[PDB]
Amino acid sequence: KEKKVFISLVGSRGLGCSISSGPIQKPGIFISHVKPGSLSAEVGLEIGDQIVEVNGVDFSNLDHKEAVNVLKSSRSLTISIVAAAGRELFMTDRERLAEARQRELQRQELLMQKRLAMESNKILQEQQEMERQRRKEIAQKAAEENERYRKEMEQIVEEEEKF
Amino acid sequence: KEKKVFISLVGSRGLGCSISSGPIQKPGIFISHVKPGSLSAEVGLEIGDQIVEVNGVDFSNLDHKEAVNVLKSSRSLTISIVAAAGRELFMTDRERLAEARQRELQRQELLMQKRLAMESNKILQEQQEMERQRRKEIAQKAAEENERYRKEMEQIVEEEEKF
Amino acid sequence: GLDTTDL
Amino acid sequence: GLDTTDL
Repeated sequence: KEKKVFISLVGSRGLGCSISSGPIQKPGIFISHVKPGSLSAEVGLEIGDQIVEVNGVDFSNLDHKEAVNVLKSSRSLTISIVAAAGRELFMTDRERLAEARQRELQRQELLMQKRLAMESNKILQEQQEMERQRRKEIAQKAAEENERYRKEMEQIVEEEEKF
Repeated sequence: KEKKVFISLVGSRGLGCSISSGPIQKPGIFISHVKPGSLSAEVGLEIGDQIVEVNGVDFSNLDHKEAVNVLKSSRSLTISIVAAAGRELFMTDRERLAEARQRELQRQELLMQKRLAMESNKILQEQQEMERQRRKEIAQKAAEENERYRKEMEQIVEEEEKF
Repeated sequence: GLDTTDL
Repeated sequence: GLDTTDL
């Protein structure tokens, strides 16, 4: 899941980004700042990206000062990153809670939609059961009336057939 | 089914009724005329009544002249009758056909009433069969949607239960 | 017509 | 704050 990016002709103003050493819970070298319009911005580096290799130097367990030395060691930098690996290190508490709220709201919106759709279908099935029993009773009443009507007509036909 | 009637104090004007000898197809002594307000009318004798006995004399096979003699033989007449036994002998052709028409019309009125009541019930049962199948289909659709909704909610709950 | 007698 | 260097 690593991406490899290339920066050429690093000038005196430099990359236009900052690196920070991760804390104990999230160790590593992370991009903490990116200036708009900088070389790092033009090549797509973003705050929160983790740098895992630069110019063949492994950025795992590397201390801060050495990582800086490598990134200042050449005018051409090949930087391997895991994008957004440390994004939460540079998020405010409110931004992280807002994200958690939004994810919960999306699940809750679907749960409520399905709950009410299910309830409407329960009611609909109850209505079908009532109406089908009512119409079954109407049909059986009509059937037994017709059986009697047939016998009553046959009785009249017996009178009709007296000549 | 015989009725017995009593006429007393037969005057000179007499019974106020006439007897006729039945034809070959309907033999007997029959009352053919009754004057309104006469003694025969007051005691309920009616045109068409058959006289079967008078003062103990059997009026079966009795010729006309002898039946007249018996009915003129006493001032007190005990007349046994079968009411309306010969009514058709004194009915016009149109009266008899009108009666036959009326009896047929009564049967036909009932036959038509039952025919249409039966037909309405046939249609009603067909309507019940259509509607109960339609609502069965509505119910089964709602049931299988709810089975899917349950599985979809359980899938969201799995995501909900990631803490 | 039938044989008839008025009484 | 984290140990940070601008490049």
